[PDB]
Amino acid sequence: MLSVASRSGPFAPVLSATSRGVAGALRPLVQATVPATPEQPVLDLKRPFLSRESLSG
Amino acid sequence: MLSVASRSGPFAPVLSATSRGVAGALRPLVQATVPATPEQPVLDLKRPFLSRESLSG
Amino acid sequence: PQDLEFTKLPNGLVIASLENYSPVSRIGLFIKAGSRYEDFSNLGTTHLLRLTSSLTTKGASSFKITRGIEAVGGKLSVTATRENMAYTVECLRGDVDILMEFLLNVTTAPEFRRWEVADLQPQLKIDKAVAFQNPQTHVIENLHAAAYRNALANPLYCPDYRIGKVTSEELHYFVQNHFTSARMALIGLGVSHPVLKQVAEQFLNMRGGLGLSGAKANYRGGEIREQNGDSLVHAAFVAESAVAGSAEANAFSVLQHVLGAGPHVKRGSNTTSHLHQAVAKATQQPFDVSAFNASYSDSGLFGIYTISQATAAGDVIKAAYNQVKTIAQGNLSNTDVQAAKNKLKAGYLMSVESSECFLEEVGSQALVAGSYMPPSTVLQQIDSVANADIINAAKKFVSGQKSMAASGNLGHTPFVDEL
Amino acid sequence: PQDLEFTKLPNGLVIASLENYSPVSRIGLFIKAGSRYEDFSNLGTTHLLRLTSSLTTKGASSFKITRGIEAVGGKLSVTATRENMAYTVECLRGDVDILMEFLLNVTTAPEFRRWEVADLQPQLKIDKAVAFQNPQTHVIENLHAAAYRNALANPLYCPDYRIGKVTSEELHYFVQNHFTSARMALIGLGVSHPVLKQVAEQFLNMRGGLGLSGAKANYRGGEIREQNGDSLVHAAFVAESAVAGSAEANAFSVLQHVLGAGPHVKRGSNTTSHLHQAVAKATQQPFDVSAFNASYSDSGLFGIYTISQATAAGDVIKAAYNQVKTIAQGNLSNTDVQAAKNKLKAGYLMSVESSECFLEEVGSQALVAGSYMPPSTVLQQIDSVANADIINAAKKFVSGQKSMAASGNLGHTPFVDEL
Repeated sequence: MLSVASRSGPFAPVLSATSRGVAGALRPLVQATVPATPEQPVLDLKRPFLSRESLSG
Repeated sequence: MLSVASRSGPFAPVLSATSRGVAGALRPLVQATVPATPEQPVLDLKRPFLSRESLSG
Repeated sequence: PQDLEFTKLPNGLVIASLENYSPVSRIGLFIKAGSRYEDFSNLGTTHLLRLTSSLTTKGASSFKITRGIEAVGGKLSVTATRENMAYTVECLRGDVDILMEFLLNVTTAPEFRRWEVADLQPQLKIDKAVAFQNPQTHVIENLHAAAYRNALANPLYCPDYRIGKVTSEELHYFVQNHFTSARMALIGLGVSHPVLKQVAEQFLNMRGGLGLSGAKANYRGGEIREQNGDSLVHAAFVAESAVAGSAEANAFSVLQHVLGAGPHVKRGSNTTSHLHQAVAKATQQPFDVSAFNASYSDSGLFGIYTISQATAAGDVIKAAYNQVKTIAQGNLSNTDVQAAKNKLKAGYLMSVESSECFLEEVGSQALVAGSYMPPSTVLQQIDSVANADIINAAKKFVSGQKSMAASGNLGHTPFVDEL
Repeated sequence: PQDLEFTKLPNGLVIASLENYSPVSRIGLFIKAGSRYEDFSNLGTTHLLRLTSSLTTKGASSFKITRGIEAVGGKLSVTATRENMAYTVECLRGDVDILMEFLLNVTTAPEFRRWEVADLQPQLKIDKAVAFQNPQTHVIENLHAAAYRNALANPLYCPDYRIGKVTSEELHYFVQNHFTSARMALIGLGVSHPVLKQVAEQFLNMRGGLGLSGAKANYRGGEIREQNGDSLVHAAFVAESAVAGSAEANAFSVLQHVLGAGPHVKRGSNTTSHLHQAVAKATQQPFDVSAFNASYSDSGLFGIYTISQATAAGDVIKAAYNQVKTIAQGNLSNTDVQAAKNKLKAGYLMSVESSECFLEEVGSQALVAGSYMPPSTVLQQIDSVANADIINAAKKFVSGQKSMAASGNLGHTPFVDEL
């Protein structure tokens, strides 16, 4: 129960040879997008978002 | 009597297109040299010090 | 048709396995070593240490590890956090004995080639930069620095001045001082327990028990304002909270979930949340407020986190704090508590549900406890909580001194103790 | 053989002159505007505006200013501080009619062509960097940021995110609102007074009275820390002090000079200062310790500043601070106090003794009231001070809330609250 993954809180980075390490908890997002204009920083040698977790033919 | 000369304290920069900003008030300086190692930062696009307002032949 | 078999060793290394029937076997090896274990003499060491996993060791070339794991089609990942450093690897079921042979190797006798490490130092800027692509990380891995005198104050990411000067010798020192067998625990999924009894046998020769275990992480109330050109100021009031495994921690959990800490319906205002509604009539829509709770074995943290327009922030964070104060008055409805406890049940079940987060769960729990606790047993404790414990929790959050962090324009945000 | 001819004008412009017979005429212009009048909206504008001195104006091309001032062999200069901003120019007696006309053009009618401003934008980082080559500054600008909620907290140097975003419109908005003629004061020297009655009269046609004049700069107790790899940790801690014109402020000056604000002997350990003689018997010789005293019209600051080995830091500032505590005990002989009063008399007469710093003095106190205060009168004001007033000053320091700023390894430095 004591793992932070079950709780809202700090991210635990998941560096890997292939897969991107999306994880963690709020730290609000998506809910921030519902109000108008959260423009967010772009292209600081930025990695692509979402990641291809939904692979299909 | 608010002047840095009348009351030693924070530097007052003399920074300008025609002259270096060196001046100010103590703020300890030089005295540290008798004690070991006042190494001073080196070549972060550093200007030469002193600023030769005290020219001589 | 199977439940996990917890087990220890004479060596003291915890081991466990939960047989499944999914084709991808997935084993993980967790260590108690983390970012809180640095002192001032070495810092950002772990941030490199997790990057160094792909490097050559005494038992294998980096080309062999990379091309080998990729040829298998499996993959390795190094999860990391302030309390724990969690190695993990996934593969097809027939491939296990191969990839694990890399796994333990990477953590048993790494050879930190100094030139390779120097080659990986520049990478630190890239990883640290992409990690801060989200401002919230910049806020919290800064807020901890604002809350703690000592151990937990240390950033997960390497400080900029250390990016070019981390040395392999520090890596070795941290490795024999913190990859102790007593600190380690091993978890499997597709792999059966009895074969883990032998494949994990390899590590028994490696590394004796007991590590270093310094520090205590004392609290501090200081602020860290930053002042940037960003319009959407972030903010985070925080007060110390008891954790972990205490019922009081359960009280703070139910406390955050009363306050709408958890996301639910998309494209809709969180009407049941006290904070979103307290702010919605306080200021115009562009905002996002939510409760924040962090669990660490020495001590934990609790407090609101807010995103808001720079002009509106002073109204928003104060409204959100007053919303906590009303609960601190003992004015709390019976129903929202039930809804919150339900949000915790569904939430914890959602966290446990995915196999990978399940592995993180079983392992992170295996380190701190040495006794696996089935989720229903969690449900009796989480149902056990009384309203009075919650009221006392809010009273504790209000009575305590406030740490705070706040990136943004900061043109209107009140200083801690001023609001 | 003449006292300076202080004079006010109907425009509200203040004017003064002090005839000499040194060939270098040297005039100065003092605007009350400073870094403090900046707010969050246009922070860092002053740091560029000081560098805009050579830019083209409505009455002259920039080539004409630079080539003119150089061909004459005279030179313009732009001193600046958190309070006053101070233009100045030096020239031979026969050439003033040219150069002062540039000054009239620089402050009253400075058009800011945007491309020329954009060209100067990158330079701010260079000037800020060479300014940060000096170790005390990097601490003390952070110290003011740690010591004030509001006006005085604003840095003299441009914040890194603002280096490219400063615009000409913000420059104008800062110019009309803060280069008010009522704020201005003009201080000649070798130049004769009546011709100043002429050229100042040329200044009178521009600008109405009273500037925007906001803010108050409230005090605060917050910390700022940097954490670096440097062995030479260096830091300051500061309590509030009444400023200025009070006997109490003189008591803080006499106090810092009891503590030994600075060395009088080159290449010599400071035998008389209590702080050096405390820290020297406390730890190793490599250090430097002295009192600090900021003095601003809204508020003043006082407190010890130190440079030391990172391991020894907590041994140092916990020692020198105790020295102040000894003064709180009333432990203070009359003799060393007389020595300190003599140190202020001699040191003040020295700092005044140069003509340029003298012009800084006259131009500094021309704005607070304008009634010139002869050095002998200042000597009366220090001679007036009693030992009990000094004890009250140290008592206010010990009893007051404290702020701190620090830069170095920071492994051993105490946090501000413990101090």
